[PDB]
Amino acid sequence: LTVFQCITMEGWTDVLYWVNDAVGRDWPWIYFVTLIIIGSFFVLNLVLGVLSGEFSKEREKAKARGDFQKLREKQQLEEDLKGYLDWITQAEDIWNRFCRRKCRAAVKSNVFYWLVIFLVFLNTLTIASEHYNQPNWLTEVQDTANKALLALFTAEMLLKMYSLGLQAYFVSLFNRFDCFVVCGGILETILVETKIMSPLGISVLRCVRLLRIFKITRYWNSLSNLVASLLNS
Amino acid sequence: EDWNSVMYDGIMAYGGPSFPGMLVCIYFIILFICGNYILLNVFLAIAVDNLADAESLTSAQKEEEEEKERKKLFRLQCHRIVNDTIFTNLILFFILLSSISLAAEDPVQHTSFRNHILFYFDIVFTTIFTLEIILKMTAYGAFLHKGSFCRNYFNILDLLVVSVSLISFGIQSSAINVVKILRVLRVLRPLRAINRAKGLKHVVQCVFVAIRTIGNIVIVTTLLQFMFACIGVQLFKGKLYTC
Amino acid sequence: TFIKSFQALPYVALLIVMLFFIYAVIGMQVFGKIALNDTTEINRNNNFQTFPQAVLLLFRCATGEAWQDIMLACMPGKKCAPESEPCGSSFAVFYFISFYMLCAFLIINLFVAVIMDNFDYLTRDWSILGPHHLDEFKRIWAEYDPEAKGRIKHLDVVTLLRRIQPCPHRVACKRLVSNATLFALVRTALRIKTEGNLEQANEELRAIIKKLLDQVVPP
Amino acid sequence: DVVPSMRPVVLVGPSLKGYEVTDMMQKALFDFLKHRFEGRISITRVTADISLAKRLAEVQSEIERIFELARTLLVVLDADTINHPAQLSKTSLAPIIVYVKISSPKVLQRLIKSRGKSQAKHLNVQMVAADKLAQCPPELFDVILDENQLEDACEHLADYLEAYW
Amino acid sequence: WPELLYRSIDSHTEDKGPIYNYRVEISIFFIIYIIIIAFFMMNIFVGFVIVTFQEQGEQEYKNCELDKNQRQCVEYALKARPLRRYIPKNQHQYKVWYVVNSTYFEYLMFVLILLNTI
Ligand SMILES: COc1ccc2cc1Oc1ccc(cc1)C[C@H]1c3cc(c(OC)cc3CCN1C)Oc1c(OC)c(OC)cc3c1[C@H](C2)N(C)C=C3
Ligand SMILES: [Ca+2]
Ligand SMILES: [Ca+2]
Repeated sequence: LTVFQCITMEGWTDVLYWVNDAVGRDWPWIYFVTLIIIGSFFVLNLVLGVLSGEFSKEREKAKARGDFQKLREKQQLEEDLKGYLDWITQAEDIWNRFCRRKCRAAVKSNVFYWLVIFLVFLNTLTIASEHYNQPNWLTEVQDTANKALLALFTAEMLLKMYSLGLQAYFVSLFNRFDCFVVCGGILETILVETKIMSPLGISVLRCVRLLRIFKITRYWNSLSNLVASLLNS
Repeated sequence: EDWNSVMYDGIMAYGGPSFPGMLVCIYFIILFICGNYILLNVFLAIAVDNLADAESLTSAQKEEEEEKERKKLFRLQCHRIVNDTIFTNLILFFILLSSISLAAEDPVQHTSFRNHILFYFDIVFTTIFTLEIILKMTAYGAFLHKGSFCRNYFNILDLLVVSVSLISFGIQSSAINVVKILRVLRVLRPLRAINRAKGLKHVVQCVFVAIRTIGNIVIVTTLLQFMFACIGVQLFKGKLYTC
Repeated sequence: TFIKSFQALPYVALLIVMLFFIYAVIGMQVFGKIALNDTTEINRNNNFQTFPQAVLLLFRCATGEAWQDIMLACMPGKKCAPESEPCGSSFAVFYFISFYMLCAFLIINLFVAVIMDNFDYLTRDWSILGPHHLDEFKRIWAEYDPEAKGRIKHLDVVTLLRRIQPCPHRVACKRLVSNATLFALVRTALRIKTEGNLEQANEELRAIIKKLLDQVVPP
Repeated sequence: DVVPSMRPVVLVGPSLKGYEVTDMMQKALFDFLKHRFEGRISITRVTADISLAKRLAEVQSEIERIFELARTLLVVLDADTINHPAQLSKTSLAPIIVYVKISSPKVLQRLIKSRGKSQAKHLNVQMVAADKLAQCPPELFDVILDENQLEDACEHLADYLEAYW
Repeated sequence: WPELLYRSIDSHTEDKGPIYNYRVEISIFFIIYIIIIAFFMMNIFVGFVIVTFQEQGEQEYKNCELDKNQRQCVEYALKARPLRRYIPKNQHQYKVWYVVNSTYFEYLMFVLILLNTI
C-alpha cells in the first residue's frame, strides 16, 4: 500500500520525510526517487505508448471504413454552397438597390475584417479589465463600453444578414455561431434593463460575450479542421 | 489529488488497520486503477482518432485543392586555426567543470569558507574562456567580414556569458546591490556547451521546430484558459474571503 | 525495445537534465537564504540550500506534489536565514510556473520521442512474420546445428517447428527445394509474388538495396 | 469550314435554362465579360432555336442576324435552345460553348430549395439536365467552370478568351 | 484543487465570509474546467505531438518500396551466425548438462524463487 501510493505520486513526499526522520537523510531518497522514475514515469510512458500505438491499428482500420472520405465529402460539399451562393447574390443585383453592392464589397474587404477584429479586441479589454473593487467610474465605462460594442457587433451582423443571402449566411458554421452569441447579448440588455436577471443568467450571458473572442483565429485552418472533424464525431 | 486523505478516512471508518477492516483499500485501488484507465482510453481515443482525421484534411484538402487551383496554370596572415580539434573536447571539460563550480557554491553562508575558494575557480575559468574570445578574433567575424560573427548567434552567447562574468568584477569593487542579480544571470554557462556539441544542437533545434508546429494548439488553450479565467472572475469576484 | 530506445535517444534525456541544473541553480541563489522552519514547505526537509536538496525540490515540484504550496513559501516578505548577517523574492511565481510548463513539455518530448523511435513494434498486427519468428528459427536451427557447421546438410524434415505462422499441400517441399535457408523462407514466407520469375526480379533488388557476400543470396 | 469572322459565345448552364436557378448563375458572369472586354466583346439575346441550321420560319432569319453581328468584327449569343453539345453539333459555325458544372449533384437540391419551394419539386426536371451534361468528353467539353467562387472562376474565362484576342 | 473547490462552494457574496455548502452547483465550473483543459486539451497536445513527429519520422516514406517489414528482413540477411552451445564431450558432464538444461529444471527453479520471495 505504501509503495503503491508513491507510484500514484500523491503522498509520495510525505512518506519520504517520515523515513528521512527515522534512518537519516543520506540513502533513503534513492529508494523513492528511483521508485518514481522507474515505477511511475516508465509505466506512464509504456501505457501511453501502447494506447497510442494501438489506436493506430483502428485508425488504419477506420481508413477502409471511409470515415475520412465521408468527412471529406461534407467539407468540400458545404464549402461549395457558400461559393455558389455567392453567384446568386452577385447576380440577384444584376425601388433602387444598387447600394447593396457597396455594402457587400466592404464585407470581404480587409478594412472590414480587421475592424471587427479590433472590436473583438476592445471587447476583451471591457471584460478582461474586471477587478475586485473597481473604481466607481470604471463600472460605468464597462457599462457604456459593453452597450456600445453590442450595437456595433449586431449592426455589422445584420449587415451580413442583408448583404449576403439569409439562407447563405446560415450555411457557414462560424456564421451560425455569431448569431448565437450576438442573440445572447440582446437578452442581456433586456434582462438587465428589466431587472429580471438571475445569478445563473449572468454567468452564461457573460460566457457568450467571452465566446465572441473566438472571432479571432478565423484564417487559421489547423483549428478549423479540429472542430469540423470534432463535430462529425 | 488527495487520494490518500479519502482512503485513510475510509479505512478508519471500518475500524482500524486490521484483517476484517482495511480491505476497503480494494475499493479505492479499483477505483483509481480502473477509473484512470477509462480516462486514458476515452480522452486519448477522442484526441487521436478525431485529431488524426482533422490533420488529414489539413494535408489532403489543403494540399491538393491548392495544387489544382495553382495547376490552373585588421590582420589576415599567419593565423593559427590549428588545435581546434583537441579544444573541442577540452572546452567541453571546462564547461562541465565550470557548471559544477557554481553547483557547489554555498548560498546560505554569506561569509563562507568555501565561496572564497570557489571565487578563485571563477577567475581561472573566466581567464581561460576569455582566451577563446581573443581566438575568435583571428577567425572570420568580429562584426566584420560579412558579419560572420553575427551569422552564428550561438557563438555570440559565448561572449555574453564571458562579458557577464567580466562586468561582475568591475562592479564588485563598488560593493553595490546591482551585482546581486548579475551573479544570477551567470547560470547561463551550461547552455554554452550547446554550440559546441554537434549531437546536442540537433536535439535543441528539434525542440524549437516542434514548438513552431505546436503554436496552433497552445494558442487555442491560452484563449480557452483565459476565457475560463474571465468567467472565474465574475463568479468569485472577491467572495472567497474568510475571517 | 523500450530500454533499447532510451539508449538511442540519450541527448534528449540530457536536455531535461540541463533543465533541472539550470533551474536548480537559479532557485539555489534567489531563494537560497529563505528561513527554514517547520509548519511551512521550506523547512528542514525542503530548501534551496544544497544542490542535492534543491534538485530534489525541483523533482518534487516536477511530479506536482503540493508545488503550489512551495510557491507561496518563496514569495517575498519571508523571514531570512539565521546565517544571514525581507529575504525572499517575487520571482517565484514565474520560477515555478515556468519550470512546470517547461518540465512538463520536455517530459512530453522525451516520452513521445521514445514512442515514435520505437513506433514499429507498438503498431504491429502480429500476424505477418516478424523478427521474433526469425530468432526462434535460429534457436531451433542452433539446437539443430552447433556453431558454424551448417551449409546445406539438410536431409530430414525435423525443421517442422514452423506452425501456421510462416506438409500441407506439399508447399514446404516446393519451398524447401526453392543463412542460405534463412533468406529462402523470407522471400517466400510473405509470398511477394508467384510468377516463376521472383528470383530474377529479386536478384535485381538485393543488388540495389545493398555490399556483403552475394554468392549465397541467389539461393 | 469557314470562320464567321467570330467565335460566338453561348452558355448552357448547369441545367435547363427554363428555370430561374440556372438564369442567375450567368447574368453576373456575363456582366464581368463586358466590363473587362470593352468593345472586344458583344452580347446578343435571342429566343428562337438554332439547332435546325442548314450550313421554323423565325429560325430562318436567326442565323443571318447572328452572322450580321459576326460580320461587324467576341460575340455572346444567349438562347434557351441549347442543352447539350449535340444541339450545336448540327451546325459548323466554330462556336465556343461554355459549361457550368456542379461536380456533386447533391449541391443542386440545396441551391434549388433556397430560392423557392414552388420549383423545389422540379429538381427532377432540373437535376436530370445536369446528368445529360456529364457525358461529353473534352472535345465537346471545352471550357471548364469548376471553381465555386466567381472572381477566381471568371478569370478562368478571360485566359481562354486570349486564344485569338 | 479540493481546497479551492470547497472554498469556492462556500462563497456567499462579494466581501463576505463563507457559508457551509452555500452553492454546490458551482462544482460544475471546476469539473467542466478540469475535463476541458486538464484532460481533453492536454490529450490533444499529446496527440498532436505524436502525429507531428510521425510526419517527421515518415519524411523518408518512400512509397515506391514495399512495407518496412522487408527493410528489417533484408537487413537481417547477415544473420544466422554460430551460437554458443558447447555440447559436453565428457559423459559425466553430459549427465548434469541435460538435467540443468531440461525444461523441468527451469520450471523447478522458478518454484524455488517464488518460494524465496514468499
Ligand atoms: C512534469 O511532468 C509530469 C509531471 C506529472 C505528471 C506527468 C508529467 O509528464 C507528463 C507525461 C505524460 C503526459 C503528460 C505529462 C501525457 C499523458 C497524461 C498524463 C497525465 C495527465 O494528467 C494531467 C494527462 C496526460 C494526458 C494523456 N497522456 C496520457 O499525468 C497525470 C495523470 O494521468 C495519468 C493523472 O491521472 C489522471 C494524474 C496526474 C498526472 C500528472 C503526472 N501530474 C501532474 C499529476 C497527477
Ligand atoms: Ca496533491
Ligand atoms: Ca499531483
